[PDB]
Amino acid sequence: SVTQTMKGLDIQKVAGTWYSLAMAASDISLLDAQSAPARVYVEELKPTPEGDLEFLLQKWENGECAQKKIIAEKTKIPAVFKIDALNENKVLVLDTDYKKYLLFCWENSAQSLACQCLVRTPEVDDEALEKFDKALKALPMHIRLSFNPTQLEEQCHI
Amino acid sequence: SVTQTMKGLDIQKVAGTWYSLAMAASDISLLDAQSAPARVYVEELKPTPEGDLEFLLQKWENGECAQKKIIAEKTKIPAVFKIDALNENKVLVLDTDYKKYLLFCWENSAQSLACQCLVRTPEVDDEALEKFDKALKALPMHIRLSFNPTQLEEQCHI
Repeated sequence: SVTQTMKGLDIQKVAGTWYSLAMAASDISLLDAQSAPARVYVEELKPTPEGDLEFLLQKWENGECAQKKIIAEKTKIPAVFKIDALNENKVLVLDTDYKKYLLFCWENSAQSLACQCLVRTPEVDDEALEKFDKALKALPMHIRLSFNPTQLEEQCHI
Repeated sequence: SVTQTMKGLDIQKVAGTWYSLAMAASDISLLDAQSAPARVYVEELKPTPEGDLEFLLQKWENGECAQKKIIAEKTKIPAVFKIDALNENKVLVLDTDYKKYLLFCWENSAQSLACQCLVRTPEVDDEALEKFDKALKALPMHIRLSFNPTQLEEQCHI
């Protein structure tokens, strides 16, 4: 279970452009295939005035790169959002400095977990990846992926 | 380029049973799919009297788990073997204690690299994984997988 949250998170300040630099998951099958369920690439975070968090995503499905929009609804805890879908899915914000990196996890209630290291630019931020790997020491992850700057500038990181 | 080799390697002492606990590679496509080219599971190392290193492997191909035998031929350096195939492929032994763990990499001469953490038993050896992650700090890896003890006891780690 993810216990790591961002104290004093200001959700309006995570708005805008992000790159999915690194991804990790509890199960190999969540990230292995181009089309695996957690292989989702962030384009934009769009907080609402009410304080919900909209994700603009890309996903490989039916041999191509589709736009997806997910709304994660606010809870009583600022760093935790709930995705209305068939299953009880939580989004947790682990850590961010707003200007360079943001760490988040998706988790279900069976237990499945997928986390990402987001960065503001198409660059390999070794300090952000250090914070990401420190966070995942606490988590039972079995696959980890990372992308180069060329991939980061392509649709679905091809 | 892998510069890390086992000083004073005794190849006859790596004989016998091994488990592919963890795998990492330079390119996501080498390890992502059940059938990806570097997704090969070690069963046995069989040194020859002449000092060549035979690998007994499992590989997922055509929706099933096949036996494969590879011979890596000795070179003038004890920790480096050459696989006779269409391409110039090297096997490097990075580190081993013979009794618990062995770290090795396959590399080509384009550059592609795939490494594994082998262990003698179907257990998660955190100290072996620490040595594996230390070795990979020197290498440009973009995917990392690890297996649980249940998977380690199944054909092709299903």
